[PDB]
Amino acid sequence: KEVFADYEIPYFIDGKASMLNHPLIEFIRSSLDVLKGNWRYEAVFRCVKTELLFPLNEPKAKVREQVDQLENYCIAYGIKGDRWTKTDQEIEMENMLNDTRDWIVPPLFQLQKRMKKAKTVQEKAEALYRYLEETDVPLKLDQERQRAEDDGRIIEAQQHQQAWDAVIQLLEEFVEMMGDDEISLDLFQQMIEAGAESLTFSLIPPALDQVFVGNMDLSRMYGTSCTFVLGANDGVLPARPDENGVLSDDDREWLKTIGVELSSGGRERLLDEHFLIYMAFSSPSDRLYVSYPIADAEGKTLLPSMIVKRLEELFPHHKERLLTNEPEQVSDEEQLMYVVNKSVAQSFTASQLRLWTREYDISDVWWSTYNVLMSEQDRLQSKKLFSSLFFRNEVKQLERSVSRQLYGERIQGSVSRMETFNACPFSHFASHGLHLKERQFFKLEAPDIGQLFHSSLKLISDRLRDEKLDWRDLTKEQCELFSYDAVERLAPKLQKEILLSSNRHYYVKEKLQKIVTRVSGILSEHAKASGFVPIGLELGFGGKGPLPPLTFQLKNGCTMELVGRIDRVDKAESSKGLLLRIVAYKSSDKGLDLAEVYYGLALQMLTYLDLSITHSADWLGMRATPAGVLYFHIHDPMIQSNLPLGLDEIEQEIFKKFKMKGLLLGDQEVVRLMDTTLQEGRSNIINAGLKKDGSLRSDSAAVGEKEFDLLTKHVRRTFQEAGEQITDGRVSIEPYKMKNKTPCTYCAFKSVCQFDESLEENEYRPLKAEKDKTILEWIKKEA
Amino acid sequence: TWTDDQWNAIVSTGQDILVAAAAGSGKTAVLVERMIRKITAEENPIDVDRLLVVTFTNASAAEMKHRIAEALEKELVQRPGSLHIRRQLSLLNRASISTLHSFCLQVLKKYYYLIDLDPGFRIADQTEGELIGDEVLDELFEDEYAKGEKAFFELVDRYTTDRHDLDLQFLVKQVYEYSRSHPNPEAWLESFVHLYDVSEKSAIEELPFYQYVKEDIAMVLNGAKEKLLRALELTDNFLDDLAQIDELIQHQDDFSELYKRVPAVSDPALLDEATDLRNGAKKLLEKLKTDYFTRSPEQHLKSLAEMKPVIETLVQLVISYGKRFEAAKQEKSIIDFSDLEHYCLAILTAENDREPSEAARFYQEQFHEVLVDEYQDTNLVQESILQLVTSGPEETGNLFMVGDVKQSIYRFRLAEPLLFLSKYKRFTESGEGTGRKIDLNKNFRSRADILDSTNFLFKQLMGGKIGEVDYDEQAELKLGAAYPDNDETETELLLIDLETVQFEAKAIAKEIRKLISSPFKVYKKTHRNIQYRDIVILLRSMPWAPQIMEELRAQGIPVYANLTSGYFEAVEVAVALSVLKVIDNPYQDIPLASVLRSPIVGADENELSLIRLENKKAPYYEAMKDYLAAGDRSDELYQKLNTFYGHLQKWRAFSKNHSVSELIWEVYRDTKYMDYVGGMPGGKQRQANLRVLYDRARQYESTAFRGLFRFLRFIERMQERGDQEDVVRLMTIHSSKGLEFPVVFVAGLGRNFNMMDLNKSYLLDKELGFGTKYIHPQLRISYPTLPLIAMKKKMRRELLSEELRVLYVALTRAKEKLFLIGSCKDHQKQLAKWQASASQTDWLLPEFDRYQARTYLDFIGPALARHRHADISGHPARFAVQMIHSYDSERLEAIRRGEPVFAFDEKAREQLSWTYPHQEVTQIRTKQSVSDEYSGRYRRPAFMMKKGLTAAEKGTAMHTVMQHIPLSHVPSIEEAEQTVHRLYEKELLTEEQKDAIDIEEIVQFFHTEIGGQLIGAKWKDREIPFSLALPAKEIYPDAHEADEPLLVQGIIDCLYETEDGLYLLAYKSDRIEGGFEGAAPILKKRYETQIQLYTKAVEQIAKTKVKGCALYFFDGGHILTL
DNA sequence: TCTAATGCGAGCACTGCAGTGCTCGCATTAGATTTT
Ligand code: SF4
Repeated sequence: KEVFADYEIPYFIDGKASMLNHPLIEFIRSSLDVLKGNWRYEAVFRCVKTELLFPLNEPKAKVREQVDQLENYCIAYGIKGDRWTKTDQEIEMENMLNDTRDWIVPPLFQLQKRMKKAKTVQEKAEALYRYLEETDVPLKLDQERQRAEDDGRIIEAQQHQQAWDAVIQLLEEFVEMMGDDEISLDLFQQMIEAGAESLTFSLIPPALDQVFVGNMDLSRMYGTSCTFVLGANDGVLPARPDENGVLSDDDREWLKTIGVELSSGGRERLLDEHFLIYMAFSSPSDRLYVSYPIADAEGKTLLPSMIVKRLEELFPHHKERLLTNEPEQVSDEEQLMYVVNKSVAQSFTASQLRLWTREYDISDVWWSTYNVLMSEQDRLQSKKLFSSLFFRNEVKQLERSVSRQLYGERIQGSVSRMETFNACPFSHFASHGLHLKERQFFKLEAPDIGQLFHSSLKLISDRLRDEKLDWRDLTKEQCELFSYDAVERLAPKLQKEILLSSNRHYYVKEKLQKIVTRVSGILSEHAKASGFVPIGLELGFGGKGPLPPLTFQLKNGCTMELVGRIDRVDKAESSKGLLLRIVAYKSSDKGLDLAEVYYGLALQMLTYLDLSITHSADWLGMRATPAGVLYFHIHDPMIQSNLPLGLDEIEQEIFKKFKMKGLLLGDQEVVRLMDTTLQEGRSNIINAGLKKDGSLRSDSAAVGEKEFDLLTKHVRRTFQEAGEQITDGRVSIEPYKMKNKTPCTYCAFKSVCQFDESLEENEYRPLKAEKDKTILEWIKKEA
Repeated sequence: TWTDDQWNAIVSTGQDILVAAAAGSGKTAVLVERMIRKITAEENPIDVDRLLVVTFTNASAAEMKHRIAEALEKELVQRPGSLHIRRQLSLLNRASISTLHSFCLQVLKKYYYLIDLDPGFRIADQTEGELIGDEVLDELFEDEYAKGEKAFFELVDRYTTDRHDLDLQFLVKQVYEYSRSHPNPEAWLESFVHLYDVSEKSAIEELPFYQYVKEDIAMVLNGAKEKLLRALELTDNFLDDLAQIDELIQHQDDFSELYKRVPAVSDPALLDEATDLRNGAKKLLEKLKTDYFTRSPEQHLKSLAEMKPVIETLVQLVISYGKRFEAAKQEKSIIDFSDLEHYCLAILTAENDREPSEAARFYQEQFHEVLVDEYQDTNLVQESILQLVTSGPEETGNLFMVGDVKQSIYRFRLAEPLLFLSKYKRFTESGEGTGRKIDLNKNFRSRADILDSTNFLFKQLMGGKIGEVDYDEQAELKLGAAYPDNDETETELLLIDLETVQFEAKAIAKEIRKLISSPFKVYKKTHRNIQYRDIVILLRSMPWAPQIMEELRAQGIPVYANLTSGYFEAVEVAVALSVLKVIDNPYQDIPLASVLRSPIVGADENELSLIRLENKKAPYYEAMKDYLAAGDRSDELYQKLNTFYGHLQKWRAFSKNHSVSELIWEVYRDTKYMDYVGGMPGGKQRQANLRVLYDRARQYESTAFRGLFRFLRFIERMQERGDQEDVVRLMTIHSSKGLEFPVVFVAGLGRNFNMMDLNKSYLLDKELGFGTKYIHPQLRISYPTLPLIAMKKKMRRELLSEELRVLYVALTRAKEKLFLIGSCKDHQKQLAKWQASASQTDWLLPEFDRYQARTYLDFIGPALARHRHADISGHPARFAVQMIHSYDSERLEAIRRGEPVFAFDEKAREQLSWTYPHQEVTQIRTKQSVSDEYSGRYRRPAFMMKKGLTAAEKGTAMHTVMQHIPLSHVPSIEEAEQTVHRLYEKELLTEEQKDAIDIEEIVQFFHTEIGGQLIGAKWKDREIPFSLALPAKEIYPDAHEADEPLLVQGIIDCLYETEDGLYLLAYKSDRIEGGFEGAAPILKKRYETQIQLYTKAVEQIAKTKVKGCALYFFDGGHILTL
């Protein structure tokens, strides 16, 4: 049908068409599914989308959209089962959501009342019927019948209320045979289900002039000139004996000897296949074509049947033609048989021009075809189609009149928003420019887990202070209690109460609890050693909050008020004066790679540090020097040792693994303020050590205050050069690969950017893995 | 002619026969001949249907049938009067020659009623099947979580990465999937615990798993000593070390002893090279220590016995999964490919209280002999099925198997070559009271330098625990090719040192162009230059496939490689699905944008952002609508959108009435996306990708799923988890198989094997069962368990065996020339590493050094060095080594807008402007009825409807009567009733129809004039069927061109003949009185057209004329003439 | 996730306060990467 539709060949098919794709058949099936699987939203919208439940007289256009929006909702909120049966922006939305379900639930709901109550068949078959009439299926059907006609499709319009009878006769026969027989949906539905599969459409009546496409068995023909035979494949043409029915080929063959004749069926058919292919081969008066495909629908190999071989025996010197969608594989003659229609001519010419640029010498028939299509009225389209010849995925720079009004007066920057840009300018445009949002689901994603920890930790503080208590004053007994209660208060209010949705999630609950309990104990141990005392916590930076946003002025009327959060800022007094460091809770392992920092991929810590330092003066009336930046790893560990350990040593190994990673200051005291337990050797709280002489180890992640004030400046210039390019309207596409990794990992916008390496002009901008020092001196050289 | 070995395989009989067929043994030809004889022989032939032939593909089976057919013809021409031979030719289609699965299917279909299987059952593809596994699993896990059993949580906390439970459910699958490789899964599952039942009182040297611990220590200790002895030859302290080692070697048996010893005791060129050898000792011993001896044999035991409770929980879980899974399939009447084998085995075995069931007996009777190809890849379930359809004990019996262990490369699918190998060692070269075995050494299809190079390397490599098979004579390949003597046939090794693949791909690319430009003519045939298709590049994996292809096509011939995935990251597929996503739910900002920016619409970045401006808060979808509504028509971007929004709403409605596959095709032909995609580079593969999406939609409609939404998730699943032109063919060594080439490049030989399988906290094994780490969730401590370590050592040397065979099929797939291309860092040093290994005589390299191998080079290199100590270096194998340092117009621009400026310029013009002359008649129905499915022209259920009839049904009833009323005379009210009742009796009238008839209105007619006339007449007939051919126009004015005749068919109610002429009669149940004077005109025009066709039919066909026509009306009993 | 695999810092032996190799130990850091 598809092929001939394109090639404009009129035809007639013997077989009939299933009704399983018809709205009426679907609507019915999905409906029973709705009340069996207990209102799985998938099934509910499966019914609503046959739009037989649609409100009367209300414009479809809207209705659909409302239905779709409701679908999104049910998906993100995991609405199912009883949930159905149970100021400017939200009113519009929430009420539309209550209106939509208001015309959906009642009909489908009332039905289940009827069904479950009804015992016998007739009353169940009937409860179903009403469900159709009360929803005015006939009316809406008839309406749809029209639209089909007005669009030139009568055949389709005929199948509508033709489908109506099929379902009824099914019910009639049902209530006829087993009407007064008791039964419930389980089997009742099964029989309806088998009824639908059997439903058929009236055979499409023959037309005066048609190609006759039919089978090789009982199909009949007369006065046929040319006959094509399809599927001459082995295992197909001389059809392998079909294994079906209650009686085996053996049984039947036996019965024969008892003076009982049945239908052939087994081995006799295989004898009769030759007679049937005989009639087929002798069917045409003028021409006979016998064809077979080499490959499979999926690609598996297919051989010709024994028939082709014997044909080659009666006609040994007969050549056999080739059927291919690759015209270049045939002579100019055959290539002229592809120009049968505008559409197909185009589809082929486009592919010819392609393969041509590839240095292959093509046939001039396609040049003719080209010029012809180039001289018409729909030239425009063909032109489009042929633009494919040279299609490099191109990003036209934004303009000033757009970037301005789009991005806005002030570019209210985020450290994350800047990282996303320098990660790939296009991703920025999609997220902050076009404001594209993914479809929300009821799955608890990895990130949102983090937001839990924070608020839990933040919550623990509040109660500690309220009991005038501190982490170090905590006990292993208390750590547990305090932690658990925290998640109690939180859990229900997290991610559409998914933690309360199913059982696996309420186990994930105490799972998250046991983690916090550990982290709570680790912090205690970190407080009893650390000489650093927290100053500000969850420091509001930018916008409305404790600190002023940091601003950026650059040429071209640029304004950048960037806002952000500060997990934790800690102070410690030394002989060198005030010391400030920053800590940020983290799920994964490693915190800071200077290599990432150079390209502006990780600016989080370094930017946070500056403010604390800079504003220190004014803020707390004293000048601070950077102690460093730290990442705390939140998790419940699994140590792996070949050495047998006692509970004593186990707590040690568990403790060591929370060893913070980051960037430090390279002097003896700063280390000792961070770990006061450390005299000599390595520290288990921080990544640093001490030789006997008092100097620290080369393994230490520490650096001079110079290097710190080096990076900080680098982060500035990044916000500047990357801050202007935005205002310049740069939306280009340039993913990076470093080190051997890419930004396209989970990137959602991949389908929009449509990045293709093979296609030239689209490249991965490489970044090189660098010894911390190797990017260090690079920065030094910049200014 | 044949070899004696082939002749043996052909003629032998009376017992099971194992045929070890080397590469290019011509096993197929021999397999055919053997069957040809038993079927076509003077003595006493047998029919084909009495044979069972299993192959590994339906194509090879089909291939088998063709070659069987030919020989039959040939044998026939000589015995033209053979009734038996002709008949066999007819049995080939009824014969059993297929994959074992294909056989199992035939069995299930026939004996389905013996087990619980729904006939007409469907076989689900490995995809939907897995998707059902995921479902039942989630249900299972949910039930357990809710049940809150203690044991369950202990298992979860232990095996899943806390913060999510995903990890537990693939362990369950992994375990389940493994069990199915066993003839009795459940039993094998419950067999898990038997390992973990142990006490501190237990002997570890006894239990099963220690076997591999034993052999592991043997190697390492010996490897240490042997590694030291050379340091002594280099010429002190090495004697302290050595003596200490010897002390350990003495106690290799005692494990408890080793725990006491092992842990506790333990020229600048050759001088600094002798120090590392001593470190080899240290490194080897340190590992030996860490593995087994960081903990006491007693603590290892306690650690084990502690996990027993967990293991039991785990098992019972998998068992609950298996049950639920099977039950889920049953509901939907489906089976997997595993079910196919297991249900078949179930049918074949009927045990009471283990018996070869009466189904089995039937097949044993039916098949006089069974032939199995590629036997080295057989599993346990298949084998048990084979042994079951084969009749007789091994000493006798009809089992005939062929294959080569050396070519068994599928163990990751759980194939068991040991099954083949165990029989080979159990069988004798003669047939005496045992299974007869035969070897096929001669390789007829490959050149000498090949067999010699291959025989040369694997003689030093394949053997002992690495090869699992002794490489000797009767195993070594033997020359059978008639190749003419020529040079440059030497095997080459190109040693080079991301860009790794680049430098690797060029080296390949180069010698290729050397070959092409240079002569090198491939081969009573004749020489042939290289057609690019006769050369091939074989890789172990396909991460480099895409990169290689690129530059290889950068210069000269392009590259073809059969790609598997990367399909969902393919731009077209992304865009296509994006469109379907918008059709399903237009409210998706990303999927919508992805379309608008795609060539389908082609919106600019300024155009896209322009859209958002209209509405910033709302979803992108309506931000697009908001642009349309208020937008101006002359706007380009507006067009792009409006056109698209037009298609969208069309597609939206289309999918409603159609299937997913159909909608896809419609979208393809509306957007011309598939056509467009064919016009950009690689557009051939792109189009394919675009049409497999359509094919997968097709495969999707036959599943237990329906709708566009489910289809999307379906594809979403595949994403998340599993996923005649002359060119250089790039393919995996695994896909090489029976294929063959003149030239073979095998690259990546300088890359590590994939050992990622031996790392995780658990391992599954055939013999040993389940193994895992000791894990304590409360203490947060874990460490490898002894069985675990044992299972790794075993699995590593089995995995390594596999690679040596993979490398063995690679080299054997070549006929003329070989290219071996590896990569490393430092040239010389590795050659020194190799020198170190290549010293020991006896050919077969040190069993331990082969063990340490990681990369294919580690196999070739050392085996290659010693070559170029007598026969080894004089062996007739040739090599060529290369040390590489690795570093060393208008038409378009016309097309860009307009047209260029042919031979066919005239024809192309007319064919595109052509039209079908008879077109306007192609849509017109041939037959058209007037009142069979071949012609053309709100019902409520009978149980809910009224009791009575409708105006239509009443009319039909009244009509029938009139046609059955006797026209002999004028009937009375009574005589009319009699007729009505007779009809009822004879069932031409329903009980209702009867009661609904008004007798008077029927009798009235015969009192009218027309009535009286009808009665009195020469001739009369009623219910007269007719078909009248008319020009199409005569009915359809609309179309004006085509005058082909169509058939108008109907029935003339009544025709009667008088001395005047022929008259027409029709009875109509039309409603009149509710006078008739005013109704007459209207009625006249209602049936005006119909009646003329009636008379037309009569006048034209009968060639007589109809004078006047009467119509009777039951309402009032009127009459009118036309 | 997960083996190799270098670093760095001292402790010890090997020889002549004291130096030099050697070795061990502890950690972070790469560097990796399937077949149908
Ligand atoms: S996948 Fe790559 S090209 Fe696409 S938005 Fe992400 S970084 Fe950019």
